[PDB]
Amino acid sequence: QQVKQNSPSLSVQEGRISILNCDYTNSMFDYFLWYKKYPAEGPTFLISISSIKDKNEDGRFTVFLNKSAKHLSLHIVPSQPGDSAVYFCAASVGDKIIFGKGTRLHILPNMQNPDPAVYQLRDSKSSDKSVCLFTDFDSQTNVSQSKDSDVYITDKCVLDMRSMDFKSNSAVAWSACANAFNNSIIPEDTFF
Amino acid sequence: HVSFHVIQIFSFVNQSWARGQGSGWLDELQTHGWDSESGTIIFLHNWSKGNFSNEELSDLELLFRFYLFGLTREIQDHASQDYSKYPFEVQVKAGCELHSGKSPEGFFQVAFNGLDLLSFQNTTWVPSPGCGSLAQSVCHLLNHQYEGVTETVYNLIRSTCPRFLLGLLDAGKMYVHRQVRPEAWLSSRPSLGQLLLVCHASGFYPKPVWVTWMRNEQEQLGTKHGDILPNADGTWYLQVILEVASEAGLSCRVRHSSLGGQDIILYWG
Amino acid sequence: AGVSQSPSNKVTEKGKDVELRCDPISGHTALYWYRQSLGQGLEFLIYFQGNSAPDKSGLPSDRFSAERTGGSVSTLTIQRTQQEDSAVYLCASSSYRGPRMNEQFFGPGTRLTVLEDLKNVFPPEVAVFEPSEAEISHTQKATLVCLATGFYPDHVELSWWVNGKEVHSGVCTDPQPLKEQPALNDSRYALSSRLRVSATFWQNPRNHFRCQVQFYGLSENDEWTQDRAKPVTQIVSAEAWGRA
Amino acid sequence: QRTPKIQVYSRHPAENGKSNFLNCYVSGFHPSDIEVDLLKNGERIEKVEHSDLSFSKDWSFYLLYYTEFTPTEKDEYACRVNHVTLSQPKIVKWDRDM
Ligand SMILES: CCCCCCCCCCCCCCCC(=O)OC[C@H](O)CO
Ligand SMILES: *[C@@H]1O[C@H](CO)[C@@H](O)[C@H](O)[C@H]1NC(C)=O
Ligand SMILES: CCCCCCCCCC
Ligand SMILES: CCCCCCCCCC
Ligand SMILES: [K+]
Ligand SMILES: [K+]
Ligand SMILES: [K+]
Repeated sequence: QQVKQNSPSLSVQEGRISILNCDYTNSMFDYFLWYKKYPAEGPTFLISISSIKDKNEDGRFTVFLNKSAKHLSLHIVPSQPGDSAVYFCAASVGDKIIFGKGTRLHILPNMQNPDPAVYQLRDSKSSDKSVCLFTDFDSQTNVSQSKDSDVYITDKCVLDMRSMDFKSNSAVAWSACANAFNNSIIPEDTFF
Repeated sequence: HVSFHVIQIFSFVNQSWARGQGSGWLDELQTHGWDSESGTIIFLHNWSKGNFSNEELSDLELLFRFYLFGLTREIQDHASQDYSKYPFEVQVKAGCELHSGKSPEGFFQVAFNGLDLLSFQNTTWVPSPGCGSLAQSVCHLLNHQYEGVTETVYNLIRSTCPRFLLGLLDAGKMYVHRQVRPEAWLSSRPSLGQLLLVCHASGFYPKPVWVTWMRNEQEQLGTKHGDILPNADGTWYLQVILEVASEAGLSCRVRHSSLGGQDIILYWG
Repeated sequence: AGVSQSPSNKVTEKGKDVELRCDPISGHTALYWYRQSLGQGLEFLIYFQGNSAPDKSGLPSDRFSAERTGGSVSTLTIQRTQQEDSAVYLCASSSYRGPRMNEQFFGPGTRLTVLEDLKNVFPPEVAVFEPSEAEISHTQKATLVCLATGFYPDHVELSWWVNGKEVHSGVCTDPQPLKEQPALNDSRYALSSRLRVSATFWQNPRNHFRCQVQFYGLSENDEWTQDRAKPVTQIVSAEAWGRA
Repeated sequence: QRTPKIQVYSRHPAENGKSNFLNCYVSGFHPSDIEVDLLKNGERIEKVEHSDLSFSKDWSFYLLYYTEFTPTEKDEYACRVNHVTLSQPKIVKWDRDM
């Protein structure tokens, strides 16, 4: 691998610096590029730098190039919800373009004071079908998987990167509601 | 005053036929060739890889092939407008010049039909003064349409080239600074227009040499002094003629760096 | 029109031959082919410098072959498709003109899925769970829940629609589906999403909430022969109207 | 459009019946299209090697044609050049000096 992007994933708070790093091995690379990729979409060009330069700034985005270290680095400032995507660094010599294996940047959004709770919801058409909802829990809260194969529990969801209101953490359990999320660490402040 | 440069000779004959020739040069010494068929470098010496690895040189070839692709394609594309331009030659001499304590210079020179057309100066393509209406035309394309290739040219001649050169001048220091003694001999021809005495000196290296006709301790103004000409060895040849009345106190003095102070003196009989 | 790729998604049975098309940008001399395998990055396959292919090294086997006779439109053929070939095949084009060296333009990709058999392909069962009355009393917010269940393969696109228009505020969907029988190889999937709205919005009976699930399955031109409706690419939706 | 200069010379002193090398040095011509032949006795020598085509500061071309040869009495060698700037092929004879 001539272009190496160690750190397959990153988590950064909305409003803070996102630093994506890359290392190249080929002394013959003369141009370095960065691409942003959304799920179900093809990568899109983001920012580039020639090996003549050592820094390139364009909006919230900055590339840094250390030719001694053979290191390339991308800085998103401030980072915002729509920055969550996979980032690829590329390096080229002539028409040869080597891509890194990518970094999934997850921008965790800013939200209101928590009010943890578990709620039972009933289906519109079929009234019999029940669903549990664990919602409004702190950023540092872990949802542990289901023990029984007849019970299904989802991990903490991903807020729509275009969401602008009602931003809240949630998990869903389906097959009684109270003892459903027991395998996970539920705080004492939880509402029932 | 140490330099590296590549030369490219493009012959555009017709709308469907164009040929290229290429070489690497360490001053007037060929260090590299170019196999046009595979699009690879020909290493003329054990030291002509410099201090570059096979993966680094592989990428230079890939870079060169890419430039030949785009260059030939664009020329033929623009010449596909007027065919009275055909046949025509394009010559490129690109490289770097190294200086003691100074930052290394980089050069890229283009000539259309044996006449200067372009030059790459600083970060901008410069057209040749006066000679060329095409010079201004092609400089406009390069400066406005090919900014990207321009910055890979800039990098090549100003960064890759010195790095390469320094490692090559280190790798071949013994061959480049070798000293080869000249082989000298006398011959006579009748003067067509009196007799012509010829003094030959051959197989000497480096190029600077002095061949003089003497009459005892006195230097004798030659009739015709030759040009220093190449031998396939990498060595040189030089001849000095002296026209004399037939049939005696005449010697030829060959002076060369290799001979360490002492000159080769050849007597006629 | 930018870089395009045909088909958008293909679901095939092992052994069939598959052709992938790429329409680069007119003028672009370079055409590249890559693939993205789930739990891997961009894997180079082949590229074209004109109508000739200099690097035919990323090609995983003899069955894989590519062509750009044009050299404009390029095709990638996969003979006798196998489970390991399942990936998002991406295409890109570039020009040597311009201020950027090797700025590539990517197509939207072709998701290729090669199964042991198509008998296991299923569309989702989409249900919408109305908000808890314990939630409206406590937070003055109303969370609707959507559940797509028993779909195979794992790819679906979930969206929420309020009164005919797509919504993003208060939306959050799971990043990846859930394996219903995780120990089983042929495990059907599930995916959940929520819509948080105000109590005052939900409590209007004239407000219409729809959860839309685009499933990618079989094509019309497929040899389906079963006592069950063909599991084709289809939208499966569930609806809810506001309480009072 | 420049005319080729032709210079014929031997690598080592020519001793009758001793292998040597005959050089023909073609310089200062333009365009690059050239036809250079080393002749034994008016007849074209086949195993002729040459240097890679190159050019001077003025952009005119230069090239070296060389052959391994064994000279003898009554064996008269030359170099024959045809270029666009030449009405008829130019023949420069090698002066073996007696
Ligand atoms: C720019 C200098 C950078 C220095 C580092 C490179 C070291 C190796 C150079 C030797 C290869 C010379 C061949 C290049 C000429 C060339 O390929 O163009 C005509 C073709 O024959 C057209 O078909
Ligand atoms: C182009 O030139 C080459 C060499 O003279 C020749 O073989 C070819 O047939 C020429 N074609 C045309 C169209 O003149
Ligand atoms: C790699 C691309 C080569 C640059 C093209 C120069 C165009 C000159 C034709 C008039
Ligand atoms: C008419 C052809 C002149 C083209 C000159 C080549 C420019 C070199 C830039 C890479
Ligand atoms: K002379
Ligand atoms: K020789
Ligand atoms: K480009």
